[PDB]
Amino acid sequence: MSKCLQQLKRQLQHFGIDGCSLADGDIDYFFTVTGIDRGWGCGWRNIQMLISWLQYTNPNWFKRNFSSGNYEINSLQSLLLSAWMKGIDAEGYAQLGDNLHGKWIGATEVYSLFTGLFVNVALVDFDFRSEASASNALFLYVKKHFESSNDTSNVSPCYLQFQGHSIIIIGFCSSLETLVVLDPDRYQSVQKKFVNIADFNHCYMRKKRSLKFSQFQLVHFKQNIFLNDFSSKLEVRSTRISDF
Ligand code: NA
Repeated sequence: MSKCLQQLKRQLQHFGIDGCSLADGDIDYFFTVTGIDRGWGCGWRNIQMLISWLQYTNPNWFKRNFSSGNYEINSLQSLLLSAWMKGIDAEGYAQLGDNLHGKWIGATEVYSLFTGLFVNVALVDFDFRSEASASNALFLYVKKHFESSNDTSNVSPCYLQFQGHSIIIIGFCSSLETLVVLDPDRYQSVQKKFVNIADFNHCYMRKKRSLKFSQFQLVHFKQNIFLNDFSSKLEVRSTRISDF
């Protein structure tokens, strides 16, 4: 689904869901297919969505990195290996020699790949004893991330990781205190007409009670989106938010 922020804004207005702040620019939706890349493709599909956001917001960066406009998963395997070979992620050598096809990837690989593309990546680690506290801190940070009063084009989507699954956060809904998300493992519940608000919510909204995890990893791009060199970003350094 191409340019899915324009249509999603219309659906939010149609269902009367107020208080939504979404990422700037636009984004394409990428999804896994059951019996093909379902169960390991989610992280790769989420990287594809983040690439599409960069594509809409800086075409020059996109032309420079994807000369044929091709960022299929095979292109991403080259970029991930390239980042490891350039010294990004101190522990990246531990995955040299693996098959990159079929490989589950996480926030560290998301950081490594985009850092190798000279993208300025922020990584936030939510690590709590209390499950309620973890979602409280996460939801507040994400809510503040998407809040913007001035006309900007640098509010990026977020990659959210929990328990091996990952999704893209494209906004926050303050009337419901829910994440607005693009989940690559829920293609079956998108490719049809939404008539009831309940089906829309199950697809695009994540309440705190739907994310009963005590650990989250969050990746997004910074206000200064692009780097001149990643020599200072070789080590994966996250900011840790915790109650212990
Ligand atoms: Na803005």
